[PDB]
Amino acid sequence: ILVPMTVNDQPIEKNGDKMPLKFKLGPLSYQNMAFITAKDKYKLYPVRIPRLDTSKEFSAYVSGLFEIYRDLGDDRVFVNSNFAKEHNATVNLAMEAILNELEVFIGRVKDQDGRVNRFYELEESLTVLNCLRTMYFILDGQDVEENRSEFIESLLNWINRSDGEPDEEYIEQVFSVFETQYFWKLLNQLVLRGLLSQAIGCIERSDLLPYLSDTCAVSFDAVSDSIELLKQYPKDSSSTFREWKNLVLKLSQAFGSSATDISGELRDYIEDFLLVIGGNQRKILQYSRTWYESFCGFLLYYIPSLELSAEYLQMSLEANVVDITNDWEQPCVDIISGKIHSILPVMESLDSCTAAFTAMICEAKGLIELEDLFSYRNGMASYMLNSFAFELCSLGDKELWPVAIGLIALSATGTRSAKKMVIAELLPHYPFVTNDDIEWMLSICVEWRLPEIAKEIYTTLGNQMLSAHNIIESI
Amino acid sequence: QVQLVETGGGLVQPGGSLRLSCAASGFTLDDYAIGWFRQAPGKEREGVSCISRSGGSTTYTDSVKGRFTISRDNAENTVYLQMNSLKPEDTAVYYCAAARTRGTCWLNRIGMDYWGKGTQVTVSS
Amino acid sequence: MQPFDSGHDDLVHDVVYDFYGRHVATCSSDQHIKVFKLDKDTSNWELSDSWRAHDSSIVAIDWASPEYGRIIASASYDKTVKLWEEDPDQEECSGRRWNKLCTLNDSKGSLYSVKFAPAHLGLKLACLGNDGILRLYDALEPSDLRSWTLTSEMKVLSIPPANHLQSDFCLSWCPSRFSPEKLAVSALEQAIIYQRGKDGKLHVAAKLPGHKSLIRSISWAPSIGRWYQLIATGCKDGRIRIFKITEKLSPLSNLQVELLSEHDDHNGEVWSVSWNLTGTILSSAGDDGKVRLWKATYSNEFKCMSVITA
Repeated sequence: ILVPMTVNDQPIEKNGDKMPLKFKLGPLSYQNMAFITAKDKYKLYPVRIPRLDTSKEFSAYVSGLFEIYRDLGDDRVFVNSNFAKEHNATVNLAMEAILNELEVFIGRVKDQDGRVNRFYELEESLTVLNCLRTMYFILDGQDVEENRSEFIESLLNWINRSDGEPDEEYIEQVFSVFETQYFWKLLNQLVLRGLLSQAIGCIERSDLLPYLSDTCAVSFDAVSDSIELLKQYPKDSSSTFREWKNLVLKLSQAFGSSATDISGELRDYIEDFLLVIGGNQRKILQYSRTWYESFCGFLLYYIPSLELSAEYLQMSLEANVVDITNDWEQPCVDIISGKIHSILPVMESLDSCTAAFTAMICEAKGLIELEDLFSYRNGMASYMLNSFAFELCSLGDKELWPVAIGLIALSATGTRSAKKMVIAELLPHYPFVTNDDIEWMLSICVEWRLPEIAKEIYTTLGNQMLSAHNIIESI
Repeated sequence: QVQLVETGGGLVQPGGSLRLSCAASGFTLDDYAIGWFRQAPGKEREGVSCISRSGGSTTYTDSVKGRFTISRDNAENTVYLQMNSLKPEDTAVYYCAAARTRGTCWLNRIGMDYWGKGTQVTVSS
Repeated sequence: MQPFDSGHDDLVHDVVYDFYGRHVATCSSDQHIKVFKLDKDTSNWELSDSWRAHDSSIVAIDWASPEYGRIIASASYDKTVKLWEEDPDQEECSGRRWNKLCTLNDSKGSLYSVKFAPAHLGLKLACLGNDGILRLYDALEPSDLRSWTLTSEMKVLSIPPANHLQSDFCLSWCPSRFSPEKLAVSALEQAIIYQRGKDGKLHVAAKLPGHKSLIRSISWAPSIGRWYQLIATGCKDGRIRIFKITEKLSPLSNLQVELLSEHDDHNGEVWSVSWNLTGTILSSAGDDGKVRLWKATYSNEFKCMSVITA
């Protein structure tokens, strides 16, 4: 990552005569200093720590995530066939809770913002979290028939929000210049996305219904029966689905062996549509612009069970390779295909808080695969957590220091004395500024048996830092 | 009695373009071997392009990859071969090849004996 | 967070943050000392007081722990170390805000570095200069900020060559609170660590081999929550060198010296090396006009996470 310290006054212009540049990290995150020990270079440069979040919405998001973490209490790691759901069911409830929390964060960011790149990173993290919850946070390792209503509702969500290919700019390109092939590509792209209402609506928009009445009726009836069929699509039960796909296959067979009173290309645009709905693997893969459109189709219309996922993704990856433009595609691709180790780094490139708590709830679900605190444990979740805690300690936001101290006190790694050492070394740097806040410091000193730091902090409070004011009121 | 008619051939200059078209009967589901082959004068017939899956993928030969483009109309017995950046190495008689129905069956009676009648594609130097 | 002129006519040597990071101290060769305050309401560094009291070029400066009050030490080429306590009963920018507490003149050569000891050892400071003799001073009574007695003197270098303008020294205490008293010394091509013995005296405990040129700056990074110690040295050969320290096999030379990292990404002299408050981030700067940040990996390797500016 290459960032300019100042996009205004660059102190070095030429390559020759290199100047001794000096830099010092400040006790506060967003206030570090740089300078130059050279003639005619007497400017001080405040360079805030790169890629950071100082907004109040971020602090409320971290407060909410730490509440859910403390709310989740004692869960670490537990296939198996014994006892009950325990953490499993509870873990999912917690997963959809943090997903709601991340969405509220993204909403408050889109409202008050100056840079939108943070909004882009958060939405990429939300897309990966949607994929993760769809893949391992609904069925609890089982199949789709167990709980079809929830699974699809999440899948149709994860696809819909993920990309932005279905948009007003794209449709108008094809809506402005039925006969054209592109129309059917977009219709099948809508179908592969479960965007039923959009597809049906475009129908009215589409040239065909009156014209079908004008031409072969039968086909027109048929197309109307297929429009009706998509309105009556069942999401609640797999048994209802079984009849549904049976009906679509009977309709596709009946039309394939029927009268051809239309154009060859129109006959050749209706059979596809019927067979994409039927779930034939070729043309789900044909009219797919990306791989997740393919994967969404195979889950939707061929077989709705989780098992053939390994196959589906492979076939989809044989149609449209992983788009490296964004940072969520390969993660989701890896997430679907078992491997989860690779995605934790990429999400840490997006947001450290989201990535840390993601690794936390993943360990909580299990999903796995010399005695420092900053050292790897089972799944390096303590790393993600304790490092995010250490990162927060420098942020200078006193509303988040309780989060950091709590997150360290809740680490499964490290002795009681290891956390005692950490608190003893970290607590003096706490930005106490109000007279009622020091009760928190003294209570923690009592809680972790550090009375020496308690009295050493009251000495600094002594005389308000040696009579550093006049009135020196409570506020 | 089904047929395989093809058109679009002709005589063009090096670096020019041509568009080959072909039609057929049955074209029933997948398991296809349907595609363009070519035969140079005196040489043996080599495969140019072929639609393996129904839009899932394509099989090109290594002398036309990046220049030729094959497309098929969905679930239909037609093919188009767009020949861009034609060179004197593409001078041949091109043939449309296919399969009447699509079942694993047994390896006997490949379609019908009449394939494509041929269209002459020659690119000068 | 836009640049601003310091107000110095000559070269600025060192800039040090206070304990809370809301104030900044500065010293320059025009003999000047400056102190700036960052207002809580807006991010705009503003001058508090800067009318020096020195005669030669000032090189080093540091803040004392706030449990001792507002205290600033200053070392200059005038072979002296001056101590200053802020008088809050004076208007800012008046030349009246800071009063000289004491002046240590025991050094017979020009001084280069001074750093306050950690808060858990009393008002204690170290200074080093051309005399090649490190001096530890202490304020035995925290009530009398002028009773600054000399605690210790150590001859680090026996032969300081006079006819050489190629000299450099810095000092860095170990910020760890639960570790034996110790301090690193940056003199010339050598880098040695002094540790407090049972006899109340200092002793050469370890060295940092591998430095093949002048050491421009060192910084004992206070790892918070670790059993080892980390110290980074900016060397003139163009290699940031991060060393790991961990004593082993102690029945009662014990100190260990690992060389965790060597980095030559600057391609030139490394002038500045600073650590985070949590020992999580290491900063370095050199001749390329760029500042690089480093974090530790899972295998205790340091990896460059960001490079800034030209």
